[PDB]
Amino acid sequence: GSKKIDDDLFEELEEQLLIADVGVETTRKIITNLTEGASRKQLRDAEALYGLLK
Repeated sequence: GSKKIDDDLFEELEEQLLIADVGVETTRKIITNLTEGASRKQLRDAEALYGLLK
C-alpha cells in the first residue's frame, strides 16, 4: 500500500513545527528566568531584612 503526498504538505508541517517549537522555547526561557528572578529577589530581600539586627 502507498499514499503519495506532495512535499508542500510535509514542508508546511515542518514549518509549523518550527514555529511552534520556537514559540515554546521562547516562552520557556522567559517564564523561567523571571521565576528564577522572583526567587533570587525573595532571598535577597529576606537577607537584607535580617541584616537589621540591633
